[PDB]
Amino acid sequence: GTISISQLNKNVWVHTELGSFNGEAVPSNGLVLNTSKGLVLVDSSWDDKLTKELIEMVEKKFQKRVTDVIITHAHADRIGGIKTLKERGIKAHSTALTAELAKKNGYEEPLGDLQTVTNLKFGNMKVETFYPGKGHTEDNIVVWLPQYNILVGGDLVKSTSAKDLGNVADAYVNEWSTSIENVLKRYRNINAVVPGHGEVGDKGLLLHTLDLLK
Ligand SMILES: [Zn+2]
Ligand SMILES: [Zn+2]
Repeated sequence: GTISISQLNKNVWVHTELGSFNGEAVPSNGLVLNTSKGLVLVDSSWDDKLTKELIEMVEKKFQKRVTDVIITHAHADRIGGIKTLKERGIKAHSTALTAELAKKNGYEEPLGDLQTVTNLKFGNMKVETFYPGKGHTEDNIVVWLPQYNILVGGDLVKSTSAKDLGNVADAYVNEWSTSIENVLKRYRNINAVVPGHGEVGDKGLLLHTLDLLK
């Protein structure tokens, strides 16, 4: 199952793609929001091929168009499919910083429309985007669904099983703890936390990430 979707509730699913790296499958997660006005994804996938497959899958499943994607940072698991999005008229939301870094990391440019705290609404689906500070990357954001207390952590947030922070060349490891604390402060009662990779959990993922960073 290279692309899978898993349900959190009626209109919120996790999408998960196995990228192929050195003969290893590597999952990446994002979210699929089924809204009265189309499907909204949080994050694309590793590359255009997978992004196209993801879009195909979700569109067929829900019989709805993907209209918007929120890009959580300017790396491949997240923004790999930006060309696919642009060539489909799928709006690719991001902070200005993510757009700037995208333009630098060799990618087409997302919208740069998100601020530190931004509210979006897609049909009846409310979405908050939050830049908690630097961590995994300078630009990493998280996404929250206030109606459902579901948090999409991206690569800022590690799964329970993770013992390793990943590539930290471009990480702000010291600042990452504070950014996670900012997320823990902001989001008090959380029903689900989606890590960038790995199993969905709850607030314990945030605490576990903090623990890794200690
Ligand atoms: Zn990354
Ligand atoms: Zn990642």
